Amino acid sequence: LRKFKLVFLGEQSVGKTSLITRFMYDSFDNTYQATIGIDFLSKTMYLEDRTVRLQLWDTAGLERFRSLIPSYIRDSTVAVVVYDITNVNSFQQTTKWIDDVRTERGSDVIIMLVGNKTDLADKRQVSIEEGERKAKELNVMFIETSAKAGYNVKQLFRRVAAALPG
Amino acid sequence: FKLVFLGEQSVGKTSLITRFMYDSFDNTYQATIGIDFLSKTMDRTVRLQLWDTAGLERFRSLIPSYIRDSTVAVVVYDITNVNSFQQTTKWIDDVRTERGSDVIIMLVGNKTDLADKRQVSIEEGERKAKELNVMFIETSAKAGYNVKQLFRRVAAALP
Amino acid sequence: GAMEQWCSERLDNQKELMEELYEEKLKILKESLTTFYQEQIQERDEKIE
Amino acid sequence: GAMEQWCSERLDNQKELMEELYEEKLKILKESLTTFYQEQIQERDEK
Ligand SMILES: Nc1nc2c(ncn2[C@@H]2O[C@H](COP(=O)(O)OP(=O)(O)OP(=O)(O)O)[C@@H](O)[C@H]2O)c(=O)[nH]1
Ligand SMILES: Nc1nc2c(ncn2[C@@H]2O[C@H](COP(=O)(O)OP(=O)(O)OP(=O)(O)O)[C@@H](O)[C@H]2O)c(=O)[nH]1
Ligand SMILES: [Mg+2]
Ligand SMILES: [Mg+2]
Repeated sequence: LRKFKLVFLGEQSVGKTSLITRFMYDSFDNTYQATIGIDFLSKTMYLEDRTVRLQLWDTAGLERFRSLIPSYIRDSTVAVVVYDITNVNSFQQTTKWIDDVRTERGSDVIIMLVGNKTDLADKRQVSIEEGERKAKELNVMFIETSAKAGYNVKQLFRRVAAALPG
Repeated sequence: FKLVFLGEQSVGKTSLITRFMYDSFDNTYQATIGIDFLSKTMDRTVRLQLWDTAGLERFRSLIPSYIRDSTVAVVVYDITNVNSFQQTTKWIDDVRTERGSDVIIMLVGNKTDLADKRQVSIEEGERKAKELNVMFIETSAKAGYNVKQLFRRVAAALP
Repeated sequence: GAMEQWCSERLDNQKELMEELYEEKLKILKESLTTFYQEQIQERDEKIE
Repeated sequence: GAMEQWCSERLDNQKELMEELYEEKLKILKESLTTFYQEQIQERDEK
């Protein structure tokens, strides 16, 4: 049961916590509860090859907690960078987030870029093409999700798990 | 040489450390949250590493691990509060559970300056220390009484 | 060689255990701080009268 | 012997560093949450 650390990063209210909740408990809550500093969770994934335990480090988007995050990026195996497809600023900031991750880990880190809230179709401001082009520019994995609809959340974690070192 | 400070709420754990560290004292009560760390030098090169723990119940579960790594345990009570004194038995038991006999323990009766409010006699403190086989001292963080001796006596007992 | 492998194993084990210990401390610290302050915030929130 | 002394030196160092790193995490985590929640409590207290 090898252990791996996933850190979740992104601007406030993009859906970092909701993605984790959907994966862990297959549930969703519309009521917003901002992450305070950081939250620690754990989940085992019984892959075909072996079993792995994922430590899930759910960081806050609130600016006041930014100083906490570097050490967790530094000690993480995977960085999941989330934005909100209905919010252009959140997407524009992902270059900065991926910059920070590379700064701490270089190429020795798996990065997944996530465009969340696909269910809010008429509010979309970031096309799936834009998200895909950004991820390719930065050589990171890409996926779009809806924590609310439960769309592509399992796929997100399966893709990440499959990329883990052996 | 790690020292962990243990005891019920508001007995003077932080005040003793602050008196030894900075020779200052505050009458205003600020409850310790979680566990705080400090370090200091004091005839040999003293390398004291102090762990100041919360008396608040909510943070009790954090303490055990720190007792394991601490070579010394300083168990503090308030001479004006008999319950704080009674609980030191439990505290010392826990130190034994984590360290057995390979630990230096000092039982501290603090706030000697509050003579008019003393509920615990020095004889009672000395008795408990003998019964539990630990060192004993009474202090006043406010006055600075026996605070230097507390650390000097604990230091001299280090391996 | 065999000397480097033996020490790598022991260094890995120490890293694994210390990670386990301190990540548990961080978690408990987070939960305790949260629980501690939420009560104080709840008390004052109860006072809407 | 010489092997045990060499590995003990590296283990001691690794332990010392990890202690430093994780205690820094604990400290700054606590300080961040304290500052935040105190402001929250003050706001309730100021009304
Ligand atoms: N419609 C829709 N809403 C979502 C989705 N995911 C999250 N939300 C909502 O967006 C708000 C923010 O979700 P969170 O998971 O708390 O976002 P966060 O990134 O963890 O926020 P911080 O921890 O403060 O940085 C909440 O009200 C959620 O219910 C989604 O996929 N679709
Ligand atoms: N008169 C007098 N008051 C003291 C003395 N030592 C501490 N106090 C007071 O007692 C109160 C508690 O002191 P602290 O050092 O914060 O007690 P503590 O054990 O660290 O409290 P917790 O961290 O909550 O467990 C404060 O108001 C101090 O001013 C003392 O020696 N004499
Ligand atoms: Mg969150
Ligand atoms: Mg204190």
